[PDB]
Parts: sequence; structure tokens; C-alpha cells
Amino acid sequence: FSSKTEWRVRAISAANLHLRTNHIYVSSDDIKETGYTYILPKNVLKKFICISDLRAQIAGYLYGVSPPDNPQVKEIRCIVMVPQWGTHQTVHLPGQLPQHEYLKEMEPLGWIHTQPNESPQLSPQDVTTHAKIMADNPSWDGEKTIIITCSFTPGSCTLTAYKLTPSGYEWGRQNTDKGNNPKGYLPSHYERVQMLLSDRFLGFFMVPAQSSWNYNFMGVRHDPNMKYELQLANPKEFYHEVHRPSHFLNFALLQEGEVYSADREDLYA
Amino acid sequence: PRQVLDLEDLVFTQGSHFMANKRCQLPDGSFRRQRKGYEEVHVPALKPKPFGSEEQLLPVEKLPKYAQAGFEGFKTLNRIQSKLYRAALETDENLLLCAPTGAGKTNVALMCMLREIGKHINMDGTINVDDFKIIYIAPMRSLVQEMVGSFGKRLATYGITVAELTGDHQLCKEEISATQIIVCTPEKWDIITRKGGERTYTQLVRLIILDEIHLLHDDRGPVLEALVARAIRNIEMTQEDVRLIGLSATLPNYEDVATFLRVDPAKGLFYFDNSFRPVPLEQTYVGITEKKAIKRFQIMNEIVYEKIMEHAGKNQVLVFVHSRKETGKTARAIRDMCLEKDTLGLFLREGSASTEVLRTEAEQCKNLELKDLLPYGFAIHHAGMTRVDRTLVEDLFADKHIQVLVSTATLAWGVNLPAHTVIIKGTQVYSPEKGRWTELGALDILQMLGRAGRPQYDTKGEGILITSHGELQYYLSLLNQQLPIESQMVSKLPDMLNAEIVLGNVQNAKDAVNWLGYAYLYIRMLRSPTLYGISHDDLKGDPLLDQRRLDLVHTAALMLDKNNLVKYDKKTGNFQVTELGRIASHYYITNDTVQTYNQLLKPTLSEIELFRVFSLSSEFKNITVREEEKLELQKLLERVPIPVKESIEEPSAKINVLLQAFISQLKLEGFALMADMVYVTQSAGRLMRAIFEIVLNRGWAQLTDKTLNLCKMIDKRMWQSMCPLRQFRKLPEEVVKKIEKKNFPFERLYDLNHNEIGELIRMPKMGKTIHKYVHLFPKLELSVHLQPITRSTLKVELTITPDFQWDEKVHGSSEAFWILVEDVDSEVILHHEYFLLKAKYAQDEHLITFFVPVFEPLPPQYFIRVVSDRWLSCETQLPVSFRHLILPEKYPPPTELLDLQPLPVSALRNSAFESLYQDKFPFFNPIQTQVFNTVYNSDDNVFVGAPTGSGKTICAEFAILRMLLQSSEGRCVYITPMEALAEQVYMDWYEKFQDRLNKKVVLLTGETSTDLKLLGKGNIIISTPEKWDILSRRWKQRKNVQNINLFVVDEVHLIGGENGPVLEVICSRMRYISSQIERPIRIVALSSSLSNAKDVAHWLGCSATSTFNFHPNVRPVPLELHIQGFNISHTQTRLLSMAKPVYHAITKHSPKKPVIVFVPSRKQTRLTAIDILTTCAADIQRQRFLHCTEKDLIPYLEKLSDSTLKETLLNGVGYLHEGLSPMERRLVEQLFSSGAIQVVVASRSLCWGMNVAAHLVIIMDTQYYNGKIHAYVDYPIYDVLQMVGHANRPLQDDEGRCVIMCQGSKKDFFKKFLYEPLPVESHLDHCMHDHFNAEIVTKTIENKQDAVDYLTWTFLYRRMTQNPNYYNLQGISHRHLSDHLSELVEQTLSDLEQSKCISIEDEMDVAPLNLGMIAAYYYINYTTIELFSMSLNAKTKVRGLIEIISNAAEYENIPIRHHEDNLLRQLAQKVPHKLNNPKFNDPHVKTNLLLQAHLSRMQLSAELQSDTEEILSKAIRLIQACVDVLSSNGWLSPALAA
Repeated sequence: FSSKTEWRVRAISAANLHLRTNHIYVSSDDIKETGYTYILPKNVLKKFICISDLRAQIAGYLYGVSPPDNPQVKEIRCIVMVPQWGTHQTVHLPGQLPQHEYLKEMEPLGWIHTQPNESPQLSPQDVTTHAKIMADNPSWDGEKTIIITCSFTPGSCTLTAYKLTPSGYEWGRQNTDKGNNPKGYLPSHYERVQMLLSDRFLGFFMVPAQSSWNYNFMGVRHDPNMKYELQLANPKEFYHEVHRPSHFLNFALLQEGEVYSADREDLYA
Repeated sequence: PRQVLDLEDLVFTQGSHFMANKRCQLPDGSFRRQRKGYEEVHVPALKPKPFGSEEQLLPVEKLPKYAQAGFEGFKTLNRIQSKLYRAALETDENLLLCAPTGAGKTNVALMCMLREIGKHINMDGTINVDDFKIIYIAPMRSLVQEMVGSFGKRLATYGITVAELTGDHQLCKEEISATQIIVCTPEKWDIITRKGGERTYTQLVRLIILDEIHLLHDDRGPVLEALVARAIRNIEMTQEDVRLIGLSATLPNYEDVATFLRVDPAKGLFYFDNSFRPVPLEQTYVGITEKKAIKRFQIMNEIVYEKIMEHAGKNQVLVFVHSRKETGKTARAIRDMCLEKDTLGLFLREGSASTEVLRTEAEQCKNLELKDLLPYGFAIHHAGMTRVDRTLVEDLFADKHIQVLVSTATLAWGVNLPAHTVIIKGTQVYSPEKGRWTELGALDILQMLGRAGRPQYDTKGEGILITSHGELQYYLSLLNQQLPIESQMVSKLPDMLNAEIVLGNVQNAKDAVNWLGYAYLYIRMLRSPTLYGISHDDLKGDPLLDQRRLDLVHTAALMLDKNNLVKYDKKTGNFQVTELGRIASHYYITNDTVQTYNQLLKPTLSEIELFRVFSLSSEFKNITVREEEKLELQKLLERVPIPVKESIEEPSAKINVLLQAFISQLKLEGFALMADMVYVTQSAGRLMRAIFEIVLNRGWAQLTDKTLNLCKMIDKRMWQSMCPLRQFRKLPEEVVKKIEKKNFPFERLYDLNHNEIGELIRMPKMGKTIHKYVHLFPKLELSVHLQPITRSTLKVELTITPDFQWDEKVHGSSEAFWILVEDVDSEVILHHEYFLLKAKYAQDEHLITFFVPVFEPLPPQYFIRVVSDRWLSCETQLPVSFRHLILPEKYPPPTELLDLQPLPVSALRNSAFESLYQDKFPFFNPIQTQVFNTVYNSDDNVFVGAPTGSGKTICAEFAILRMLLQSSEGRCVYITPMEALAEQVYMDWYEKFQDRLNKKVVLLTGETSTDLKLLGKGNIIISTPEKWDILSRRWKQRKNVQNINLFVVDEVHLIGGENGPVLEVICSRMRYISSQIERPIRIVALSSSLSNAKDVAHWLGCSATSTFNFHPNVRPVPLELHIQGFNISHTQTRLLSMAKPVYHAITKHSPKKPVIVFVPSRKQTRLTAIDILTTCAADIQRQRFLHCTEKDLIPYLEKLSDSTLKETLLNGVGYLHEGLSPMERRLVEQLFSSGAIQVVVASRSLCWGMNVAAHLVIIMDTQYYNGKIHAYVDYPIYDVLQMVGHANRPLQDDEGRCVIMCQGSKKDFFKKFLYEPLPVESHLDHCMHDHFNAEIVTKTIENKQDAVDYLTWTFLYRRMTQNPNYYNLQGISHRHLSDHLSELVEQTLSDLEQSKCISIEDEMDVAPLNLGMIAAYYYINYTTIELFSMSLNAKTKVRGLIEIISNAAEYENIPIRHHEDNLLRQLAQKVPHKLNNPKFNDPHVKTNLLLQAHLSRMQLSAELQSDTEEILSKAIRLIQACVDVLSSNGWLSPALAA
């Protein structure tokens, strides 16, 4: 990235992200009709979209449960934001999976990440990331976990949910190429699951304890094997001050300043 | 009639520079001559006025001795002082002393201060500081900072504390409290008064000295205008005299100045032309003529050189320039000029000593520029260089070594070092406010010229003034007593009208016009209509200018309404304060700016938009981007971290970059740019604080967090991502930046050791200091405990524990925090409040209880944050989780009031019964109509929940009549929570039943011996829960208590409050009896409308049909409630501010009908009565509250003992408090009932035993001070409900009105808790022990299973299944309920066993013991008997026995009020016995002192005597307990002593 004025223009653009949060579209097609249904609370959805950014992709883990006497549906009741940095086509999450007392009761259901532009197909990077996560962690069930993509269409956010088929799981686990068009990536590796929004309950967030989540301005400090402890709070915005300590710290102190300064008494104080 | 004016046209554009005289006539010898490209006009040294034949300079020894000590080293007074000392010291009139600058006006001010000081002498001592306060209003901050020191030196002999007004509001108020002489600027005083910080000492402010009052002509003149106008007004209404001393320069319109100051032209007016100046000054004016500024500047330089060479070897020179850098520039330039011309030695001729002193001081100097200039006769003096260097320059000039000093007006203002010659160069200054180059101010010029001519050495000053030819006339008129003072009030009329409305001094256009009449604008407009846009036609049409004042007020109100600061109605011409207006008044922000904020701010703003909104403020409307600085502006744009949406070529972007640069601590180069930076920062402080207040009061969590962070960040001048240690200015920048480089979360350092942190930073030497500072950093620990109160409200108790070593030098007297309770998304605040942590109460827990609403989709959690108000990175957050929260079910609807026809008395059966109701009312109220068919014709248990004042006593009477019909030998027992109400009902039913139906009614007292006989004899037994329990505890033995036929309990809704558990246990025991004794003891319960009425009805056996629970809006007379928020954290300030709203509400709602005002404490009653009387007298409607005439008051006024009460009652208002005797209480009550007095101010504690009803009920400050915790505790909702229900006048009033003036914190709480029924919960668990020992001795409890069975009967069990969270339960499951019951019963039994009152065998069987027997017999607390048993030995005596009894635990409820400590200490030294380590806050030591005083039969205060009577009530039983325990132990001498 340019890192000189590109970030400034992107911050100016991202300041208006709360406008997108009222034109939301859901893709309801190709649904197999046999798998689970998923219900996402609009409060956490709006918070995620607001804290997101146009170009860089952000991602967060979903935790949820099934409502009593209705197991074929899953309500998403928590989102976890973890130390991460992402490019315009991938997100570099840490190896450590989230772990906390409150999360001990819910069941991981996958992850949700942004997309700078819409693509009618799940990307090879997304499928391989999900496959790697599932393989490394036995907790992720290949039938319950999904991936939710929020693509920034003109003045709107389009949400679509995808499930990983066993063929996709095997291909992702065996794969190593990180390019845009890896060999053996087929449209039979994933299938679309039914998701919908709901105003009838509220989810919450969980962020890291010691530091913040975003690392795009502190990438050199982001180690995939880094160990972090969770905390119950709300996430900051993408361009928050704490997320870019570089800009706010690299100034210089005052040495023999204010010497020739204008003499104006603070009469009121 | 009203007409809109054009204020911006009416104003004078030039402001301070505006002139009022079109001509300028000079003295005789005032020639002029055009020399070259400039005109020199000379004016000579006016000869002194010859001394009067009978006038001389009296020595200080002729002045009063109390005035001598203020004059140290002064043998004779100046001419003006010797002329007017008589008036300044021997009289208290308003003075207007017009004298030239430098003549010694401070000495006359000192004379007036000495007069005030000597008014109170403290003959045996020296002075009584705490009886008066004197204000010295000096315009310039440096002048104030010098005057404070000079006055301190002068009056140090008196011990008088002289100090300046500076710092935050709290710091300023504390300083005002501490000191006696307050030195301040007009703006500082005005802002403090607007915020109300000085309302506690306005009365003690007995004298104000307005120094250099001619500022009125200046653009700052409106500040003085409003200050004096408001002072004179308040003097007029409140009628307390404050002496005004206006010191002015000799200038025209001084007669108008005297009129405005209320200064008598004959006595209080004085005029001393420039002739009287102690050192006459020859004044030269060089007006440059050329029209090219470069040549103007060159000619200016040449002219200053010419004049310095003119006075080179003769006299010392003080050159005055504008800028700090310009001072050095001109000094060096003149040095080089005279060096080139070879005239450098004319200043430093071979004066070996002086020149060598100069050279050596140069070699020692650190400042390089001054070191360069000092070897020669030149020096510089500006505020931008070291204190040591500037004092060095000053003392060198005093020694007369430096021959020329170049400086700015700062020296002339803050230091009195006159010189023979003064030379003003240019008079040009860059004002960022006007954002351009403008001429010097009149005050500046007069002051800097006052330095011309040292009185000690110099006989004739020489003042040269180099200006523009066009500007010349202005300064000529200025210095030749020819520039009349003219008000600029038209410019700032709207803001000041808003400030007055906010203060409340003005309410409608009429009061606004009255206030405007007192403004200096009014007199000037009257005298010179043409100068103020008025025609002689308008003047003749309106001789008093009432029409013009009304038009001005109308236009100002129109603009205030357009900007929404005030809600103004053109119909009635009234004003209402809006939060925007209050913020504008508090922070002196223009109305256009507040409108801009109200229009721009939105909840979702980002930090990028925040800066733009701030920079769009109208206070910077003048500021504009000048392309000369645009390259540097672009550089700053690139450097600053926060993006800028706008382009660099916009003033908004300029302000944005300037503020970001100041925060970033960067260094700028342009003079104009850096001046603009300073200006914008100083304004931005207040602007950002105001924006923060707006967003907070509107409830936007994200935005308010941003804004508070930004205010703190501006104040500390550092970004919040930096290391917080920088906030300690003493820490080395090297180590702070090293820490910042080693970026880790700051909290990490807390857990580490000093060596550990030193090694982490790799700087062991500072490691210890870093440990010190990180431990000094403020830090709080939060602990939450929440209980659901209803389905839509929780109660959260939050405990705060400090974790930082307090230190005044860095923390101060107090640390302020904001507590914010916000929802799951942290986007809306649900409860925001202040929290002051004082040093006195540090390192100890603070309890903060509050109620927060809960909505339908139960959120997972709420967030409680505590954020420091000053410090950066000082926050603590806590998530409260609604994960295990069980919400109590939704209560059923209240029993609707069926529209039955009126019930005629003929519906009743017996003629004797009807007799006592026939004349009082032919029909009963609909409530009694509804309830009669069940109370009288049916025998089942009955409940009646109706609003207070609906006549539930009538239903009780119906129940008793039905019982009597059943049998004349039946017995009713009527239990009332409070003894006063018990006495009321005793009187009522003694007059009703016994005197007409010949039935016996007996009231039980605290004596079982007579209580048993009265129960056996009488037929209606009135009792209080404790007096009934002392009997029912032995119901198995007592057959009389068993054979009863009616149990009536009045107001069981008081079950949840204190002393409620006793009532609960007696009710449960009576139910259990009725169950066991073969005959249903019918029970009739009366209460206020209860939401959870079903629970109590089920507990009492009432049938669903027989539960009558109505709604608060079912009262026969409707109520109108009004809650007034008063967001004033400080309790005394809030109380005082409530004084005027009381009168306002009385006028608005109940102008002619009775009003009762409930006050928190015993002392406030008299003050509130006096204040209402004072405001009514200020209004023309004096004695308007005396519905009768004085003729009918003498017979009752002659019985009272309080002279103040007599005066108030004569004026038309009475009051009532515990201090008053019951006789006076009854007299005032009867007067109010008759209507002789409209207003009665009653103490809070008298709300219950109060036998009258009024039409209006005001309640002020629903909190009372508990000194045990040293905190203000809220009124119990039961007491508030009683006080509002007191507004029940059945026939006289169509409606009853009540207004509660409460903090915004309690506003919503009361709104929720007063319009709805009142859920009630039990507090039995905390007080089970006493009743449990009672039951075990009674043998009702024999095993723990029987204990659980007994618990199954109480109310607590009934609620333990509906609201489990209230009782620490986790589920309604039988398992959880059984576990909790077993735990609590086992805990209580184990505690009793440890106390040895009971014995537990097999861990399942329980038996009593001897100490428990004594405790149950004499009704003592088990812990009290325990303490008695352990502390009492065989050798104890009365001297220690009194201490033991005082330590008895029954007295722990004795009240501890404010101001109760000093008189208790005074008592402590006079009782025969001394107390060891006495903490007067302790109930036991207080009761010991009270018992000693009672034994000594010494005089006591009324409240102290009441507490003594309460003590003696139980002292007898405690001493019988002592006798019995000593008998059991077998100690003859201790028993004898007992």
C-alpha cells in the first residue's frame, strides 16, 4: 500500500460506513434446503459493518447456539475479534483459536469476513483458510461451520453464507498454493446455506484483553502463533487512534518552543 | 408595540477604538509642526494644581489605627488619597475616583479595604476573616498577579488572605472559601457567577473595587457593564449593601459613570485631572504621513533612533513594542544603528562600576540575545524569556545601569518600574480575534504611559508616541481627557440576556427591561440619543426609554429563540431556560455557535467530523486563511495525524490544522500563525467542554467518550496514545519517550516491581521514580451487585475502591470521575452521574446505588464505566451480565373502580352506628362504596390497596362495626407502623367510638405490665408493631391475645422499609394463631396501591375476590405532579439554587391556596422561610402569603418562642421542625388549617405526624446527609409517597399539585416510582436473629425442621418464589429454595449458638439458654447481651457501666447529622467522666455523652434533647438487663452499681 495518502483517503471514505448499514441484501438462491438455517442479529451485523473498512478485509469468529426444541436452526449469539491483519483478498488470522468461559457454552459456527467487491463464488483463499482452520482444530464441525461474506456493493452490503463440502475440506487441507487460481479448485467444494437477519435478540462482541484487534498498522508485531486472552467489550473502529500508534507517536517534543509566541492572556481562566 | 432592531448596525464597529468626540481641543502650549513625512505635535507638562489653602497630605498617623497597619513605610499620602481618605474610610458610599494612571489608585483601593477590614476587628484577637469578603476586579491577568502579591505584603499584618481567582470551578470555589481578598478579572468573575460557584459567599461579599473602570469603553466593557448591573440589581432586591468603588482614568462621561455606579455626584463623585499626576509628563505625538507601509516602518525606525539619541546620555528610555520577537529585533536594530553612527558610548559612558556590573551580569547570563545586548546600555524584557532573566533586567534598570529597555505592554502591566522617558513604537498589534493589525488599547496605552517619570528620581516624564497621522487624533483625545466613555453593550446584549435568564434574575420581558435599565448603556442612551441610534423624537416620545428598552429586549429574545437558547413567547413576554441556553451561559459561547452545534452534531460523528464541527464555530468567524502562511499550512496538513476532509484554502481547515498542531506539540514559525494557534486553543478549551456537555446531556456514548477524551487531550497537550506518565510534568522526556517506544499496555507496570520496571525500561536509576509515578496514577476497582426491582427496573449497588496513594501535590483536594451506565452496544447512555472522591475519604469503599431501566429484548450485558475527568488513560470498565438474571413476573392489573352509585348512610344498619357518620358526609367515597359490601356483609380476610388519602380508616371502621354487630364483647387490634399515626388514630377513635358508642379504646405503651391489663379491658387496642410483638411473643401463655375477633393492620406497604420485619413477623404469627386456635381471626389490611398485592393477599389468606387493589389515579381528588431536574452535583449549591424556583412554582401553580414546602434538615427550614419571604418582598407582592390580617396573629404570635418564626409568621409564612416544641407545632398547624398563613415550611421528619392538608406540596432536595458514611442518602420512597399524599384536600380543592425539585440523577427514578404502584419486598433475613430467639424461647422452634416450617409462614418465603434474585437465589426450583432456607436457618442458629443464647444438640435439636432468656424477657438484642456479658466483670463500677450501656447495640440507630460534631466535642470536655479515643461520629460515644448530660441535668439543644429522650426510653430496660445479667453471674457490687 502507498501508506502516504491512501490511508487518509480510505479513512475519509470509511467515516461514512454507517450509511451502508440500512441497505442490506441477502442472496437467497441455490439453497439446498436440507442443511441448517442461520440467524444473524442486526446489532452485531451493523457494528461489524461500521468497524470494517472498504479495502482491507476483516474477519471475526461466530459463536452461536440452537433455540430450544428447534435444532435445525442456529442463532449467532457472539462475535469474536482477534489480533489480525488482512489484505484485499485474504485475512491473516492467528493459529490460536478463541477460548473463554462464556464461549464454553456456545458452539463455533465459522467466521464472517468482509469483501471489497462482490464475487458470485467463494474464493480459493477463503476455502483453504476454512479447511486449514477445521483441520487444525477438531472443534469445528464440517457440517455446522460456515463462512459469511459481506461484499460492499454500491451503497449496500450484500451478505451470503457458504458451507464447506467434504471435497472442499480435503482440497483445502492438502492445498498449499496461496495464489488467486490454485489447481483443483472446483465449484463442488462449497455449497450455499440459508441465512437471515432477526431483530428478536441481541448478540455481543469479544475482543482481545491486552491489545486491540486490528494490526494493519502494526503488522510486524503480528505473529500467527501469538497467544491472546479474550475480553468482553465492544470493538473500536478500523481507523481508531490505538490502531495506528505509528502516526500518533512519531512526532517530536518541544525544545525551546513558544519563546517568540504571541502574548494572549486566558482572561476567562 | 415591540419592534425588531438591527443590533449589529446599532453597535460601534471600532469597539474600544471608537471615538465619541468629533473635535479635539488641546492645552495652550501644544504646538504642531510637519518635520519630514510626519507631523510632531507636542504637549507640555501640565503644572500641578496649587494646593488648597485648607488641604494638605495628612500622615498615616492621622488615619484610624486599623487603617495604619495597612500603610507600612508610607509617611504621607498622595494628594488624591489625602483628599478623599475621609470618604474612603469614614463612609460606605459608592465612590467614583477619576485619577490619572500611576497616581496611586491602588492606595485608595487599600483605604476602602482597610475600612471594610476594620469594620470587624476581633478586639482581643486581630481579625475575623470569615465574616466578609472583598473583591478586587483588575482587568489584566498580569496586573492581578502583581496586585495579589502587593496586597498580601501590605495586609500580611492582619492575617488577611489575598488570592487570585484561577483554575477550574471547584478550585475557584475552594479558593474563595479559603481567602478573604479575591483578585480577579471581570471575565473570570462573570463566568464564576454565571456557573453559580460564588452563590455561597455573595452575602459575605461586602465590597467590590473596580480598578481601571474606564474599560467600559473597551470591547471587554460589556463584562464590567453586566457585573456592576447585576451587583446593583441584587443589592436592590435582596437589600444587602455592597460598596462599589470605581477607579477610573480622567475622561469624559464620568458623571454618567457615577450614575451607572450609583455614585452620588455630591459626596461619592470625584475628579482629578491629569495635572494631579505625581510626575507631570510632556507628551509628544509623531504621526507618520506617507502611504506606503515600508517607508512608514523605515521612518518609524529612524524616529525611534532619533529619540533614543535625544535621551541617550540624559535619561533612561522604555521602548514599547508589540511582539516578543519584535522587542529583540528593535533593540538589536537600534544598537546597530547607534553603533554605525558612533553614538554607542553615549549610553555606557565610562561609569566603571555600572558598566562592569552590566558586563559581569552579561557573562553570567544564559539568554543569548540579552547577553548580546547587555554589555551595552540596551536590554529586552518579554514574557517569552526566563523569570530569572527578567527579574535580573528589572533590578539592573532599578540600579540604573541599563539605559534602554525594549519591552511589550506585559511589563508595564505586571511590573511597576517607571522610567524618565517612554517611547511607544507603532501602537500596532496583530489581534487574532479581529484577525488583523489593529491599534493599541486605551488601557494598554494609559498603563504603559503611567511608567513615564519615576516619582522618586524624575520630576518630569517624557512620553513619545509614534503612530499614524490618521490614528493621531484618537490618542490625542485619549490623553487630553477628551475621549468620552461609551458602552459597547449592544454587541453582546443577546448573550448577557441569556446569562441573566439562565441565572433566573430575569423571567419575562418586563424584568429584562428593568435589568437593562441598570446597564451603563441605559444612561448613555438617555444622555446622547444621537450617538446611540436614537432620535430626539424617540427620546421625547419615551422619556424613560421604556419603549426602546422593550424593543431591545424583544430583539435579543428573538435572536435567543431563533438560536433556540431560550424558549421565548411573544404573547406573555416570558422566558424559559433551555439546556442549550444554560450551557451557553456557563461557557460564555456565542449563540450562533450553539445553534451551529445543535444543527451539526449527530450521534454517529467520527473524530474526523468532530474537528470540522469544532472549527466551524462562530467564535472564529473573523479568522481567515492568509496565503502568506499557506506553505506552512500545507506542511502541517501533511504532518497532522487526523485527516482533513476540507481543502487547505479554507479557514475551517486552518483551524483544524492549528488545533492538531497544538495537540501534536509541533513548533510553528509564523508570528500570525502562532498567534492564531494560541487564540484558537484558548477558545477551544471552553468550546470542546461545551460540546461535551451537550453530547452527554443528549446521551450519545461514543461521541461523548470522544469529546471528553478530546477535552482532556487539549488540556494536557498530548495525544492519548502516548504514555500517560507525561501527564506528570516532572518526569524526564527521555524516559517517557523510551517507555513510549517500548510499547506495551500501561497497566502492565502496576503488577511489576520497581526493579522490574526499571529493568524493563533499561533505566534503573529512574526505575524507582517510575514505580512512584505508576503507583501515584489514579486507579479504581469496581464491584457490582444488582437486584431486579420489577420487570423493567434493576437496582445496582456499585462499590468503588481506590488503589493509588493519594498526594495533594499532584492529585489535590479531590479527584472527579464520571460514572456512565450504557447499553450493550455502548451507543446510548442509560445513567450518567458525577463522582467526587475527596482526600478525607480515600482508601475506603464508596457505595453508589442507582436504578437503570431494562427493555423487552433482554440484552446480554450492560457496561458501567468510570472515567477520570482530568486524567488521560484513567478508565475502568465493568460488564454487568444478564446471563443468570431471573426477571420477576409481570404483576396483574389493578382492581378497577366499578362505577357504583354513591352509598347512602342509610345503607348502614344500626342507628347508633349511623349517628357518627350522618353529619360528616351523606355519602361515602366510591372506594368505600365498593369495599363496604365485603368488609361489612362478609367475614373473610380483606385487603384494601388505595392511594393515600382515600379514607381506608373508614373501611377499618366498617370492619370494627361488623365485628361489634357480631358481638359487643369482640376485640379489635389496630396496628400502625409509627407512633405518631398511632396517636392520631387513638384520638380519632376515642372521639368516635367510646364517646358515642360507649366502647373502650386503649392505646398500648411500651409497658407490658399495663399493656396486658389494657388488652384485657378495652375493646379496640391501638398498637405499634414492637409494642404488639412484646406481647404476642408469649401468646401461648396469654389467653387474651388468643381470643381476638379483628386484626386491622394499617399501611402494611411499610413492610419493606426499616422496622418492617417486626410488623411482618407479628402478622405471620397472628395468621399462625388464627390457624391453630379453632377460630379464624379475620384480618383487614390497608395500604397504598401495591403492584405485588397478590403475594401479600395470599400470605394473609385474602381471597382473590376480597383483594381490593386500586391504581394511584383512583384518588378522589386528582393529583398533578411535576419533577424539576437540577443538575448541580454539589449539595449546598443545589439547595441554594432551589430557593428561587420555590417562589416561582408557588406563583405559577398555587398563587392563593395553601402550600407546604418539605425541606431536608432542621437548619434549612428557617433559611427557606427567610428566602421565600425575601423573594416575595423583592416582588411587589409583599405579605401576599398572609391570607388574613396581622390583627389575628398577635394572640398566636405571643405564644411562640422563636423570634424569627414570629417574624416569618407575621410576614405570612410559618415553619415547623423537631427543634420546635409540640405546642408551637400545634399552633402553627392550626393557623395553617384555618388558612391564616398560606406557606408552611416543614422538616422532612414531620411529614408523618402532620395533621393538615394543603393545595400545593413542594419538596426540595430529596436527600439528607448521613454523617456516619459522610454521604447524602436519598429519601425513602415511602416517605416521598407520604409527603406527596399530604396534598389531599378533599372538598376545598378540585386538584392537588405537587412539585419535587430533585437532581437529574433521581429525576427519572421518581418519574418511574411515583406514577405506578409500589412493589414491596421483605428485609427479614438480615434481622432474623431476634425473632428467632424469641420463637425458640417460646418453643415454637424445637428442631431445624420446625424452624423451616416456621419460615414457611413469613412473607419472605412468599417473595422467595417470585423475585429470587433479590435474595441472592439462583432459581425457583424446590431444590434451590430448600438449600437457601437451610443455609440461612443454619447460619442464624450457629450465630445464636456462638452468642450462647441457644444450644444445638445433635445438630438437629435446639434449646434456649439463660442469656437468651434475659434477652427475650427484656427485649434486648442478642449481640447487646453478648457485649454486656463479656465486658462486665466482678469489679465494674458505674463509671465504666455507663460506658458499657452506651456500647449496648440498641442505640446504633441514634441520628448523626451534619454540624453534630463541634457541639458534641464541646460537651465532651464538661461531663464528669472523660471518654477515651472519642470519635463523635460514633453512636455509642454520642449516647454516652447524652446520658452524662441528662444525669447532670444540663442545658441541651432541642434535637440533642430529643435524642436524649430516645436514649432514655430504652436506658431503663438496658439497666434492668444489666441488673439481671449481673444477678446471673453473681457479682454483688456490680449489681448494686447497676
